[PDB]
Amino acid sequence: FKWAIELSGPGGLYPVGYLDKQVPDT
Amino acid sequence: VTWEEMRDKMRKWREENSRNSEQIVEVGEELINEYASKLGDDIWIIYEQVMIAALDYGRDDLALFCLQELRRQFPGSHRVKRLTGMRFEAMERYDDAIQLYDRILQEDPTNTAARKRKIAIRKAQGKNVEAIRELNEYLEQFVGDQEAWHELAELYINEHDYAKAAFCLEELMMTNPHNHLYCQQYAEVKYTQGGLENLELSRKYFAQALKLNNRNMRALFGLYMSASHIASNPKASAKTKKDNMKYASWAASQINRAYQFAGRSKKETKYSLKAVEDMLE
Amino acid sequence: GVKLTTQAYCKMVLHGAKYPHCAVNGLLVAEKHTLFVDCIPLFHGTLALAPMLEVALTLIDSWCKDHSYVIAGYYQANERVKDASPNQVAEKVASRIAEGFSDTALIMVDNTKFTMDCVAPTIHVYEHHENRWRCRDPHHDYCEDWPEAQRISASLLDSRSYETLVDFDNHLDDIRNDWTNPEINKAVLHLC
Repeated sequence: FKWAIELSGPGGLYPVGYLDKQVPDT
Repeated sequence: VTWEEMRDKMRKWREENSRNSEQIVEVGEELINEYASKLGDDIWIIYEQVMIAALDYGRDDLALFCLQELRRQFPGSHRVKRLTGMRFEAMERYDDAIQLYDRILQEDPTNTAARKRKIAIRKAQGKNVEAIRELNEYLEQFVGDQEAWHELAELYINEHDYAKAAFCLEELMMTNPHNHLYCQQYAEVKYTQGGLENLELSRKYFAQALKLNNRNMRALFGLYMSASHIASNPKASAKTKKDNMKYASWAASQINRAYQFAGRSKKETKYSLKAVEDMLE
Repeated sequence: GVKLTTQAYCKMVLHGAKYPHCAVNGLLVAEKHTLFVDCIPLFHGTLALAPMLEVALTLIDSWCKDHSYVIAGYYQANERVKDASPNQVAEKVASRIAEGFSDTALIMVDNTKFTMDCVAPTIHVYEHHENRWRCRDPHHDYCEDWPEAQRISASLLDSRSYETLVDFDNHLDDIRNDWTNPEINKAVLHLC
């Protein structure tokens, strides 16, 4: 792909409901 | 062309939040000048839009007229107070607007309009970080406001914290399962966020959006391109490779069909053929 | 050395007027001091999304190489009045398009100077040198015929042709809306 541009990168309280750690609780 | 027709057109243009300020301000001016007394209080909600359009249109001359009429009709009204706040913000008068919103909040704490207007002021001033923080704090008391939720997601997309934006779009879909626009936007955000571990989610949600609406051809070729990117990725397993190749072939067939329909609908040069010339590549 | 046609400037003003409240972007195509023969718009409002930009760029490349042009510039008009610096999206898109041809340079519509007649050149052209993007000389001449661009932009805006203008996003909404928008092209030809 000759136009596969990436727009991610820098990610900068935390928004309510957010939790960064990927927890395996099930 | 009767006043009922433009009244219904304005009602439709208000039910779905359009921003064609020129057209709506023209129709509203015609309604409030020619057929102002032809109908009752139903023009009063119009008197809201008409001024907002004015602030969007820049024609401030009738903004004062509408504001004065509303204030003389509705003294001490929180809605008219927010409307005055927008009038002040139209000329970047921010300190007085902030003071007015603080007065509204101290008069009524459960009001939600003042917080939204003050964070709009903050985001107009360019302080994106503090605007995001203010929205996060505001949601802590008003979890479930879909409009503020989508606005926070849009702000995060603009600032490029795609994880938080994806999370907000996920909870928005939690709120509204049946809106395909949210599914399409979340698929786009997830595709932009990362690689295969997110490309799978992006393609699944693109397929979900297609199922919820067959005409969202945007999401159609979004799914096509996501499948193509999954195919081109070396980390894709052989079974995943053939599965995404099948998905891409199906999507390409649907794209050729859609552009053939685009062809039979209009009558001009076959750019759609040129378009599928891209797909064959 | 960046040169764009007067129709490119009128398309700039047309797309800016079509969605005044939403930041817009798009590309400018030229044939192989480069002269940007034509332009094309794409999307508005949210601009940081990748998939639409990728599908767009692919379609631009296909359409241009089928008809001998090549994409050679990127334009983006921001939402804020007091904002005139490129964002991450504009910088990365300009870097990626410039990978093909080094003559490709970014342009941004400075909305602060956006007026009815466009008294001063709204576009600011940024070049990539020393791995950094920086603006050119503002005093330089940008359009090929400045009075012609002024008059055609004023006529098009006063004729309410901005509502009829169609960008790539409307094509995404419905293909029946022509994304090649030759209507503004014939209006430009008639005005000239």
